[PDB]
Amino acid sequence: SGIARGRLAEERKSWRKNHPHGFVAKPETGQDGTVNLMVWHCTIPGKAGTDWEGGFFPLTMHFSEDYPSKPPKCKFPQGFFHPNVYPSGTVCLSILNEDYGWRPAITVKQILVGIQDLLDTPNPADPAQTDGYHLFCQDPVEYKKRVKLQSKQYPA
Repeated sequence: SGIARGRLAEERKSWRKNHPHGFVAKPETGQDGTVNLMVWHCTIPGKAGTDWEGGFFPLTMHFSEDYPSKPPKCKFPQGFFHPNVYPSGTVCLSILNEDYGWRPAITVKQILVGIQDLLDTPNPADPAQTDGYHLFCQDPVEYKKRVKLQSKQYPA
């Protein structure tokens, strides 16, 4: 099946054996029922005691046949509000940078946990959207309002 699909089957097996509470990660189900190992639909829970609490944020992971030598692309929905998320939804996380961050042994769980931390602890060196980044830097009161509001968009 090739290297990528072999690794993704290992990632699936490990995830199903042991993953953090409240997270979801699985290969997408295609229209006819066939599972596609190359695109995973994941859910990252907000941490209790942060403005992300109570939210369950949908994150899609997109793998190529170049994986795991090259990183996946991770996306929240278009319009998602966060300093490090592009208007398209793409997440800017330093381990997803092929040249300046990625290591091929990093697991799906390790990626999802890194993104979870990124929610309440953004990386100020990676501005990716004007809305989220401008509020975050120098307007903490409005930023907080916006994050709390967005968590209500992602229940359950």
